[PDB]
Amino acid sequence: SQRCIPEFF
Amino acid sequence: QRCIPEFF
Amino acid sequence: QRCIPEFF
Amino acid sequence: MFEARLVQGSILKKVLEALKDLINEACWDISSSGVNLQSMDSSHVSLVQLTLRSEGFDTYRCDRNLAMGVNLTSMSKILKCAGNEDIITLRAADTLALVFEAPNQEKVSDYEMKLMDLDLGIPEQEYSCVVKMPSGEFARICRDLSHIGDAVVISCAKDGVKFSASGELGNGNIKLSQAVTIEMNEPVQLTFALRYLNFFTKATPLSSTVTLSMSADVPLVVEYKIADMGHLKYYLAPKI
Amino acid sequence: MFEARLVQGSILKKVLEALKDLINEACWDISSSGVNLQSMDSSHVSLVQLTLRSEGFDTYRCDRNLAMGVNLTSMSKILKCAGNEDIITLRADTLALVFEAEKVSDYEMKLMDLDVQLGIPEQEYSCVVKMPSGEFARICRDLSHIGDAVVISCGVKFSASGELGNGNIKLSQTEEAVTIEMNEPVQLTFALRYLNFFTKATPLSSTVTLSMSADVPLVVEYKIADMGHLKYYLAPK
Amino acid sequence: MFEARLVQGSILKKVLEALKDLINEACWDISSSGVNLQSMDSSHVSLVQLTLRSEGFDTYRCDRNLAMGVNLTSMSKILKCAGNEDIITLRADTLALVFEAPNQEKVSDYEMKLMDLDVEQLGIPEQEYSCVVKMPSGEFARICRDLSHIGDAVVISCAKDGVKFSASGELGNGNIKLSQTEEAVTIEMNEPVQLTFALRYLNFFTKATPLSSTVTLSMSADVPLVVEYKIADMGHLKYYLAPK
Repeated sequence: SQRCIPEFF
Repeated sequence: QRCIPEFF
Repeated sequence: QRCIPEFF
Repeated sequence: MFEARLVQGSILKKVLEALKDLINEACWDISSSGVNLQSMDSSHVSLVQLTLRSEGFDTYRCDRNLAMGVNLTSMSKILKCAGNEDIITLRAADTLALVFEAPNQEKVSDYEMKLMDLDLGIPEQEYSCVVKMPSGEFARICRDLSHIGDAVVISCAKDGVKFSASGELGNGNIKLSQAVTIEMNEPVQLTFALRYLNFFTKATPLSSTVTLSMSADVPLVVEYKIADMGHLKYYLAPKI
Repeated sequence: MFEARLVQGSILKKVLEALKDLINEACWDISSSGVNLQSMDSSHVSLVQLTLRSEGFDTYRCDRNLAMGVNLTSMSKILKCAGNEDIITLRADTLALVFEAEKVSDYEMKLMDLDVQLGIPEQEYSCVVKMPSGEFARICRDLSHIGDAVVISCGVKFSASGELGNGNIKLSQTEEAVTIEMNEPVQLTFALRYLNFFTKATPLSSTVTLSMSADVPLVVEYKIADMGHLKYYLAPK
Repeated sequence: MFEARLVQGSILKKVLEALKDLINEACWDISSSGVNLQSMDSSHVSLVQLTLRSEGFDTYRCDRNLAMGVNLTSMSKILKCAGNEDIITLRADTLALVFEAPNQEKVSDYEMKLMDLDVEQLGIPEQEYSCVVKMPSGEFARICRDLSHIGDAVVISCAKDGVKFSASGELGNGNIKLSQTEEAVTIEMNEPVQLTFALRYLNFFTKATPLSSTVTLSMSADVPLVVEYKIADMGHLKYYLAPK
């Protein structure tokens, strides 16, 4: 369930 | 090599 | 890479 | 073209130590304002943002914006060749030159590093909770909970912050109260991967303090101040 | 049900460091008189007997006898999470370890069902050697360079032989003292591999006591402050 | 019969440390003038010459020239059982090493199995060297280890003002400048030089650094480099490196 930086930035 | 249970 | 006996 | 002279040459050594294992390759962004580096790790779960202002350097000279693609392990190797008391000068632009000038010996080291052609907007944001705590303590918390689980739940509230992990051995909760400073506007509870945090904590020697900024469903910011020269920020995307 | 507070928490850290590589799994016998752990190693060549008296705990409450089966590697990992200046509280299917440095750490360790075992008879020993713990650590560590067995002759003499050659280390009767209490000389052979496990207890005590007699287990005894001891029994070859 | 008492036993510890990884087996030449060891490494790119003079020992007796074939890793293992302030007595089929603790009644005697070697000593002719640099040993150890990050070979260039160490590789290249100045760099030159050497051998040589605060590099064209560590007031440890 690890999200990634691009999804927020 | 001997073991502990023979003495205790 | 030479060797020592080559010199001594 | 570019000449940065740092008398506290060990800042640059500790900077590369805090990046080399997390980021293999990065573009160093050089300009009159200073040295910037921004890079995600290979998994894009984390992002590092390094800022070294021109004013923090003892001498700084830059007549054009430079983008120097650097293999950070090659740069780490060269910086290991520098002593802790050395004056380090960076110079360039197909190679980056690093010049190590001995504090008190008649010794100058000259390293010429091949570069490579390497071809995100960090939006301004407020955070609900901001925790400022000793850097060594945060390092210990992350290392210690790595023995328990792979994820850490960070729960922040007015009283303080709690780090919780769970695994086969059992569970662990580390609670800090209150120097631990908590600027809280909204309690948060987020889950992060301990493996990345244990990479961030290699920046611990740079700063006696670390600042964690957190908000609901946004990346954690782990911030190390670098003297009066800049900062090393780590962003970590949350789980779930 | 059980709660023990140890202000000198580093004792427990050193204790687990002195057991985890010798003993995989042990049962922590808990009662009103204190904490007791007795276990053989997997090969039944050595026996560990740990005693931590209730009087040595700064706070001690125990309302029933507990038998807590513990994975000592698991327990060691949690005690790694305690700082050397932390107050450690044990509390009880789970063991709760609380470390107090502001900072409070709270660990819950899964226990295991362990039904384990042996009675140790009180004994008179022909020879009792008391020596600095660090000296015994070196002697055993150094002689393992030469042979895998040591002959202890009681001054006291430690001898080993292998393919390199042989060595003899000779200590003469003198904190940093070497005292020998002997009614009869003895000469016993032991495996150095086990002795180098025993010496992991060296941080617990500045002194170690060796008790020997013909045809009986060696006793390697580390005194723990005012609160008890860690004893190692090693069967002679 | 042979008996040599070395109060500063750490000398012998350090010597074995500086030889063990470079040379597996060597013949210890014992005589009334002292202890000598000469051996090339496996690849005959390097030669070590150790001299421990008899007057450096506090007691020295030798009634017969002895040639003891020693496994240096076996001898290193035994010398690891000596404390750093122990009094070490060498005594001689087997070589006996006796360690007397400086404080506390502890005596270790070790008996080491010897082996039969047939080292065909190579003759070393002293000669005049174009350049001789004396420099802190720690500095030289720093140099060879740092540059081995960069490349597999070091170019050593000596001129009046100073000496330079240069290496190149995939990563890039490095140049270390030492200019002549206990903590000093002196250069005695009669002819400028430029030689290339394998850093992997130099990094074995620098294990002798704790023997001497200073190291002497002797260089000339078409002759092996000499890396010389002086041992107290009793001898030296010389390494000879064939140049590429």
